Amino acid sequence: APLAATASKFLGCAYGAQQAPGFAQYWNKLTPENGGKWGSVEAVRDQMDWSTLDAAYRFAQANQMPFQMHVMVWGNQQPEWIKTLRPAEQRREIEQWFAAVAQRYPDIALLEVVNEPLNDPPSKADTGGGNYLQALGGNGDSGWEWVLQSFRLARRHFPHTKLMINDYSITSSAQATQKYLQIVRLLQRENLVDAIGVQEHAFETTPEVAVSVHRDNLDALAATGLPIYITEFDLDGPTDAQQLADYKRVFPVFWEHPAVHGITLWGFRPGLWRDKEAAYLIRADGTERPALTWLRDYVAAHP
Ligand SMILES: [Ca+2]
Repeated sequence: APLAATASKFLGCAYGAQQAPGFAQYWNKLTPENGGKWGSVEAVRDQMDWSTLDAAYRFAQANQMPFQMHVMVWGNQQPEWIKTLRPAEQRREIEQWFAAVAQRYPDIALLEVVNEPLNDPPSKADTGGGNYLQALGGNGDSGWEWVLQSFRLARRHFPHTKLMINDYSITSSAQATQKYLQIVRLLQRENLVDAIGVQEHAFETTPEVAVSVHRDNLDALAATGLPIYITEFDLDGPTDAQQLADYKRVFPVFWEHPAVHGITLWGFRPGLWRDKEAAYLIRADGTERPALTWLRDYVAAHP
């Protein structure tokens, strides 16, 4: 049985080939790690490779776990062919991408419309950069026109789907939280956003900023009345002990927050994004690390 089986909020994980073994025995919600990024689906213009995204969606439905679509608009892993197209043609391609996802996947629990607006807008012309910011109106009058246009498109094409914004390095500072909330404020003028996501990777939760500051900033995000999701949680494990200590220090602050409606770990087996930093909770030999032993007991004790 998954760790959060009897909890009031989900505990999910990034799903993909290396995260697949025993997945449903641990987690009760998923996000496709890479297959839902536009560059993964439409690497070649007007031919859609849905295989990896289908795999994640099929698995989620078969195990009756909520599916978070990751991700519609982002500044990495976007198609290469779109970069040099005129803004009018880029926009038509974006709209087609939105309509295609909406048609194929009607049971999306949370649609991540824009990821990393404060950190990685689709304004670069490098590998996977997209370079389509101006197709969505660029900064515009508010400074975040492109975000507004992305969520407007999401509302139009996904009329019954919960819409989420996602970003990193938010709760680590009041200034970043206030910046992020300006975007949320602009979105709420047209009631365009339903959920607030913060990634909370290991680099976001280091101890030089106290967890109480993270909690205060969670309160600030919660003041919007919108549900909060922790979307891409990981903690490094150069030693088992450091990982265990960090899990004890950091995880409860997010898990116990009343506005947090779910946490998704960004992988749990080797091959996850922060493999080099040993953020995995299960070793190469299949054995559970002390942080995971603790996590199961902690989650069971906190429904
Ligand atoms: Ca197309």
